[PDB]
Order: sequence, then C-alpha cells, then structure tokens
Amino acid sequence: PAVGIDLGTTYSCVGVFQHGKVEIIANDQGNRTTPSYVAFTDTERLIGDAAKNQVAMNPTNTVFDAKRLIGRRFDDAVVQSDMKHWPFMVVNDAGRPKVQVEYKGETKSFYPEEVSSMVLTKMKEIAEAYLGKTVTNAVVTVPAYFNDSQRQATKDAGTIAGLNVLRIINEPTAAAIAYGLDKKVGAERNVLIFDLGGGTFDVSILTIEDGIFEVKSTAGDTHLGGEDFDNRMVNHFIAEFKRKHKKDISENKRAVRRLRTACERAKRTLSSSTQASIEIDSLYEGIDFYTSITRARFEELNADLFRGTLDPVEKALRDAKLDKSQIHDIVLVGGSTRIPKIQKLLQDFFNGKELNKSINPDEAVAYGAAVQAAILS
Amino acid sequence: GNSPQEEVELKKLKHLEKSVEKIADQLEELNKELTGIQQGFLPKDLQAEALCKLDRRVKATIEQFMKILEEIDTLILPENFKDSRLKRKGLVKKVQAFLAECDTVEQNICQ
Ligand SMILES: CNc1nc2c(N)ncnc2n1[C@@H]1O[C@H](COCC(N)=O)[C@@H](O)[C@H]1O
Repeated sequence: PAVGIDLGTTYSCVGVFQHGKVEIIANDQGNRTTPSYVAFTDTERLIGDAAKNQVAMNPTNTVFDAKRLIGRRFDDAVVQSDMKHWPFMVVNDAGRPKVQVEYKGETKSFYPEEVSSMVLTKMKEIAEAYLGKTVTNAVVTVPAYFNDSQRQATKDAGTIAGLNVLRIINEPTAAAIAYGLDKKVGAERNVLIFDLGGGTFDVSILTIEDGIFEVKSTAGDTHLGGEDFDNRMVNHFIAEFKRKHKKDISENKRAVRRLRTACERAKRTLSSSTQASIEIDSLYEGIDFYTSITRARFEELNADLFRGTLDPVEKALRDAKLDKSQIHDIVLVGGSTRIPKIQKLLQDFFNGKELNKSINPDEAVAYGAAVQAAILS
Repeated sequence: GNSPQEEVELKKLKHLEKSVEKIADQLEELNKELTGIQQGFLPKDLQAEALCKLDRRVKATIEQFMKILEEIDTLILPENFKDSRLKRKGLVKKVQAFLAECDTVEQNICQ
C-alpha cells in the first residue's frame, strides 16, 4: 500500500492507486481535501477540519501556512513578511523559526516540520481509516522552487510522522504524471503548468523527454488567488448596499463575513452557470440583502487580476527561453482554475490551444503522487 | 398555493431551528455557570481562569450561531414561498437576538 500526498499550504490531499484507478481519499468528515491546520487545546490536539473549524475560539493556538516557513531561516524575506499575518507565535530558536503555543496549558513550541509532520500524521490516518490497513510508504510533493533545505525539512516531516517517504516529487511534475504526459512518445515536450488556488499562483515549465522530467523555469505571484476574487465581489456588494440603503456594512464583521461566504459560494456557481443569486435575511440593521451577479459582472470585477495571471506565464517562457508556440501541454491545478475566463485567457494566449483539466484541479497533484508511489512500491 | 417543493425548504428550516435550540441551550448553560462562578469562594486569579474558560465557550457559541447563519444564507426562497420566507426570517432574527446575548456575556467577562 503506497499513497501520494499533496502537502498543500492551506489544503492537503491523499490518493492511493488501487484496482487500476487512483482513489482520492476522503477524511473522517467526507472531505476529499483536508485543511493544513493544527490546533492546540486544554485537553487535545486537533488536525484538519476540526482545527480549521475552531480558528475563532482558539486563534493563538491554531497554526496554518507552515509550508511558508518550512526549511526557511528566521530572516528569510518570506518568514518576515507572512509573519505579521499570523496570530500564532513565530519565535527564533537559533536563527530558525519554531512555532510557540499553549497545549494542555503547558507551553509548547515546534519547528515547521513537526507541525507539518502532524498534518502528514492526519493524512496517513485518513488513508489507513479508508483501507483498513497500515500505510507507511508515500510520495510527498513540494513546490518546484523549493531549495535543498525546504525539500529535506519536508522529507523529515514525513519521517517523524512515521512515513517511508519513497520520493519528494515536484508539484507540477506530479500533475504532469496525473495526465500521463510522460507516457507520450516522440520528441522532447514542453509543459506549462498553471496552478492558481485559494491564495497562491505558481507557473512552472518542465521539459519531458523519454519519460524524464526537467524544470526549466518557475514564476507566479505568492499572494494572488481565489481570495482576491472574493474581495472584488465583496467591495462590489458593499458599494451596492451603500447605494440602495445608505448604510455602510463594512464595520460589521459578522455582516462582512456573511457577505464574503456568500461571495465565495456565488463565485463557484459562476464557474458552471452564468448567474448566481444571493439572499441574506437581516444582513445589516435588520435589512435584507437580495441580489444576483452575472458571470460577466464577476469577470469585469476581476478583469485586471485575470489578465495579469499571464505576466508570470511570459516571465516563465522567457526564463526557459521558449516561445509560447513551443509549449506542447498546459495543465491546470488549484480550484480557481475552474473559472471559465481564466481558461479562456490562457487558451487564447496559446492561440486556441486546449488544456488538461479533466482531473479535479485540487486533486491532480495527489493523483500524480499516488500513481508515482504505486510505481515506486 | 402550497406546493410539494416548499415542503423540502420547510424541512430544512426546521432542522436549522433545532440546531439553534441546541446552541441556545449551550448559551443558557453558560449563563447559569457564570452566575454560579461570580459566587467567589474561589481566589480571584482562579475565578478569572474559569471566566476565561467561559469566554472561550461563548466564542464557540457565537461561532456555531454564525455557521447556522451562513447555511440559511444558502437558501433561495421564491416570493410565493411565503411560509418558508417567514420561517427563515424569524430564525435569522432569533439567532441575532441570541448573538446579541453572547456579546453581552462576552464583552463583560474575560477582557
Ligand atoms: C474548491 N475550490 C474552488 N472551486 C471553485 C470553482 N468551482 N470556481 C471558482 N473557484 C473555485 N474554487 C476556489 O479554489 C480556491 C481553493 O479552494 C480550496 C478550498 N477547499 O476552498 C478557493 O479560492 C476557491 O474559491
């Protein structure tokens, strides 16, 4: 039994290749992805959904985003920047960040990979609960831009968690594997992998010859994703409430939240239909807010962000010394790639060229990891 | 004009109404313990601790009420589903009166 694990920044995912087919494995809640969250309690440690569910009751002992810290030094430009947005404690133990928290009231700290080993303990347990078997062998993926210390601290997270990490495979390599792009026969193939999720955007160009992979270049935007689209809708609807009602909801956190949640869900609806309706009873000062949004209105709100996903693409082609003409395959990953407009901006950058998208873009990486781990086991 | 389809919606709303009752019970239990706790045989540091335990528990009550709200916020009720519309409206406002209650307890305990 060998699993592939996508150890994602916000969400993780585990698959098992069994019976000629990869099965993406649901957790104890039925969710095919699991939040990369651990919470620290008066009684208990919570991992996954349980932990995300209570990032209000206990936000100081609730840790996420430990992939942004893993393998990095305390003075890394990135550990400094993201730090300001983390209610949890990031201390400096000998130049390398440990996360500090309270757990059964005794104070406790962890390096990013003890915390990531916890997430991987959940992902192992998720698989064992499904298979009714011990699971030890795994492929774990990482971003292509990970350095030696980032790969090794990841590997170690797996090992602490009790995993025999068969291999650390790059995220865009695992998604290429998912689509069996490496079983193609002929000359050398250039692959563009477009990965836009909830919070990050990563572009990767690989070459594949004779089933052998090489990363040519890497670009993206560390803080562009689906959340930024949700904001554009929220401001659009806050302005609408102001126009119809002369009330400013924006200082009411619970209204803003109700609106945001309905915005993100409306956005999803808009990936497969051309209009989304919202009814929120009693949103602000007892005033109901019933509204709808077209797909084109959504796109218009987001027009500069969408187009702009193309700048990392051109940066990536340049750095790889390819013209857009020399790309044989384009692979979509991350749940935001579901937006028809993004698919169309990209599929018209590559002059009418189509796209590997048939695999759930949130599950493609774990899918390829699982195929890999079965080959390796 | 009572239709088969409104029945689905009314049944959703009733299961939400019962959830609400579970949380309200949690709020009632919170208030009762609180009144007990401000009965100081306990040292003041300890009473404080106990009051912060209560504060974390009101936070979870607020949270659970908010999750209910987000769920009801998924409903689309036609104008003529007057019966569900009315039950949805009463339920939202009931939650918000309960939320106001939690703010009263919470604003006031573990500052
Ligand atoms: C399944 N997601 C998801 N499904 C989408 C969809 N059908 N259309 C547009 N965005 C979609 N997202 C976005 O993916 C990002 C990551 O999601 C991860 C998650 N579990 O929320 C989020 O920004 C989300 O809005």
